[PDB]
Amino acid sequence: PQDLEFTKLPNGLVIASLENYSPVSRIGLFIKAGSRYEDFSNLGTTHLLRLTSSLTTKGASSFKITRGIEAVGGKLSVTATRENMAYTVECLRGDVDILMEFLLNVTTAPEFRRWEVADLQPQLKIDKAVAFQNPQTHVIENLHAAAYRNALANPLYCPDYRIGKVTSEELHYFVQNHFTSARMALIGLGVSHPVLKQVAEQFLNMRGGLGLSGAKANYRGGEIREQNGDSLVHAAFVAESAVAGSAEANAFSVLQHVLGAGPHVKRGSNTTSHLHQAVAKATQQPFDVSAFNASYSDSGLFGIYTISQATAAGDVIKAAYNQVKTIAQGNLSNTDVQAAKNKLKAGYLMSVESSECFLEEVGSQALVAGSYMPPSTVLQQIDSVANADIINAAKKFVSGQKSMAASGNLGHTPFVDEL
Amino acid sequence: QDLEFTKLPNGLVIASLENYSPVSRIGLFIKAGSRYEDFSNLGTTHLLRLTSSLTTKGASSFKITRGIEAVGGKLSVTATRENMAYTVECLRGDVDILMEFLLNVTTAPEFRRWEVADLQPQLKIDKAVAFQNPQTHVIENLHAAAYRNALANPLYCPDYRIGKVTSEELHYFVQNHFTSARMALIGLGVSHPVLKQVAEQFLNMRGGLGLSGAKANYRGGEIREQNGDSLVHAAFVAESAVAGSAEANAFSVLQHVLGAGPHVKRGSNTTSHLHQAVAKATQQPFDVSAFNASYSDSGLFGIYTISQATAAGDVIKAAYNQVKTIAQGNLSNTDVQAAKNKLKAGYLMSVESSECFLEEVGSQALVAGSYMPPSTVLQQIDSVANADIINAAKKFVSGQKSMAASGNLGHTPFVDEL
Amino acid sequence: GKWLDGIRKWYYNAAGFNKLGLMRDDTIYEDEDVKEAIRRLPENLYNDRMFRIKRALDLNLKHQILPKEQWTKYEEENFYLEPYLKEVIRERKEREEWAKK
Repeated sequence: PQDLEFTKLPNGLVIASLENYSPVSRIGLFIKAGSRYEDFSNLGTTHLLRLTSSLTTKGASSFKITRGIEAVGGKLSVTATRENMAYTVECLRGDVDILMEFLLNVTTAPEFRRWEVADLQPQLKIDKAVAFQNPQTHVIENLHAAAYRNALANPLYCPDYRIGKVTSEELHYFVQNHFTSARMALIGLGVSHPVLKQVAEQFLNMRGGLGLSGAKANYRGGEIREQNGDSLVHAAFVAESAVAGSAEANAFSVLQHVLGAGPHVKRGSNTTSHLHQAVAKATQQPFDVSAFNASYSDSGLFGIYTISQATAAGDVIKAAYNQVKTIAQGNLSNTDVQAAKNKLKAGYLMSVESSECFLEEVGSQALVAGSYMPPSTVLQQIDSVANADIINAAKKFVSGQKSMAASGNLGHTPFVDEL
Repeated sequence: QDLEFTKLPNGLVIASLENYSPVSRIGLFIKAGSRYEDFSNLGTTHLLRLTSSLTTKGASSFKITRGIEAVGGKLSVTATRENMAYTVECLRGDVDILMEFLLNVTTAPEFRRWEVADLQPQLKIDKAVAFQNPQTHVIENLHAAAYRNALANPLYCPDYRIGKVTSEELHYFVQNHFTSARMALIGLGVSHPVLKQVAEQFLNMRGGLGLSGAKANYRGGEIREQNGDSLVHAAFVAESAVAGSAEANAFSVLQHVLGAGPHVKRGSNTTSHLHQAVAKATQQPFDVSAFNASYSDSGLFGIYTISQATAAGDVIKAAYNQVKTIAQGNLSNTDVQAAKNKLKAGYLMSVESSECFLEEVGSQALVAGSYMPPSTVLQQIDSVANADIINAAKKFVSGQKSMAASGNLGHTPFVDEL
Repeated sequence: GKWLDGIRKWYYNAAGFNKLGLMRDDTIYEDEDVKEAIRRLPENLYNDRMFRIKRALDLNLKHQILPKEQWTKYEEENFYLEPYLKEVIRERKEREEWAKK
């Protein structure tokens, strides 16, 4: 009706429904499988696995799946982060059942016929290329490769050498060892609870709970420098932060919103953002500075991401770095802290507004926690963060070992040694 | 007879020998190299050594190629990170034509833009064939991960610079680095008076110095190349002493103690401590050597290992331990003498071939200006003592490491772990 | 059963493709479904089929026959192309059935 109900089935499948009364029903299966669960042997498997949503299954054919999904008018999509993988299917209210069946066949019995896998292999390169069109994704992938030495270092996109050599046996092994009931969660927004129970009864018989879950994501203060011909260099230097779901993680988030994460006025450099003001007096050419912040189950990463002209590159980063140092020194007023807390609360609510992002958030927190955290609790938690905690987070970032990844001309970008 | 490093008034160091071999060999060694280029013109030298046969101001490309072929001689260009040599080999009575060709190629090249554009695709093929052996690729990544300013510049143009090397950059590099004081003319078969004459032909060469810069600052960085190769090649290094120093001799003797290369066909390298250690470390086929490079500004002594991925770490660890044992002082006198014999024999046997002798003389002329006879080299090698070798091992063990690896990389330790 | 098996064995021996070292699936006409079924064959089976067909062509060019010992045996024949061809035909019929609705 108005509140969702997290329910853990005896199999281990956390099932939750909301009944939003929207004309479009939306059901997502969030598996705890991700790129971090790959190893050196099967590197890049999850990319193809995400690209094999429409392949033929044991219970339904590829043609049948595609044509049925189109004719119903719904859509099945796969969204993969470094830890979780979501199969989200959106349809009309009276068209759930059919598509739901498809979902089951895509996740429980996905027979990877090798010829279909080979035919899909070339699309890996195209998807990687189109994703890398945005420089931020490329630099962030290099940063993860240069910051961790284990799980989180595994790239989201298939490596170039693995593009044509992902055998279907690897896909089957990954699905069997990771797509299991205790590592999955079914979340339905439009669907009423009993219908979700009925559809999850199909998932009640699956692989055994708690599949392979290894690696600890050990930190590594490494670097990855690209040396491209681009006039504009984009770099990111980051230090270890708190794990996801911790008070210190909230402190780091409030710190990033103090520094500045995105524009709030179109066509206008953020007057309140300390980083933008600091870099503006450092370099006059067009730039863009943000406080990158990622939180994971085992670790976290907080740092500065800057896009600026190569000839001034170093200056920019130094300026940005210096700004954080000042907050580490203790120079942190209360007005900008309250402004950043307002920004964070508003951003969280705005993200939760859209039904897709609400479903993603509910699925993620169901996978990690298993108990729903209402937005009021999130607001209370962020309000709990104090100035001393923010200064401690900034001090930890300044003191900790740093990993940097840059892309561009790289003729003036300092190394992490002299950062 | 003996060489005499006569220096011309402009600065061109001219040396001549009188080996009565029927092939006369001439070599123009310029102090230009990949280290002398920067981020703006990265990869220029790689194309520069491929433009030897392009048309010049005084001779055409067709004329150069056909004349060199018809004479029967060969014009080749060798390049390292510091020096660039134009070596021309001909018959005794066919020196003037090829010497004029050399003059035109070096002093007054005319980089026609269409010719440069047509030559640029050859860069990809040359880089690919040169990267066929893993050693060169790993050493290039090692230089990129060890230095940060000068020696980090690759010998082969980066992929992004393959199709964008304008002829203006080539002209700028030539006229800022191919200058008289940074060059040396060496003639083996050529008698000294004609060598003086061709040097006089070279007399009006650019200016009297170049845009020498940078200092090759050292970074303890690492480059990891995740590949599907079953075999993994790793190379972890520490900054040794500059070239032409007693400590450089100590590091070379240390590398020959560790084992630089095989000495018996299909041999097990019984003397090589590294091979013996890795043999008990891992049973699958391996290959361990003590990489050692010396330069004017800095140096790099380290361990290069080709092993199986699943054993990679183990292998390098064993190798590392060996040097550590020598650092502790467990260095007897017999193996020291064996390594000194190996070094002296290797140097003298390398000097045998006229090409390598010419290269050695050119390098010495560029960096010293006075020829160092092999007897003095042997004396300097013998001067190295056990304590100096222990000090070199201690410097390697205590110094900041820079490592480059390629392969499966599922078990290779990082720089901090190594 | 037994009578039908005897007639089938007689027909297999009468049809001369076993004399040339061929199997039954090598003889099937190469239409679009068979082309895709061949494309779906594993590399080892594809190479074996290619060599058997080439050897049969070479024998036919020589107007010779493989020795009686080397003839394919009806009781020891593999229908390797049957599953792939049946799957391709099933997919095509599914597409047609959808396209007629």
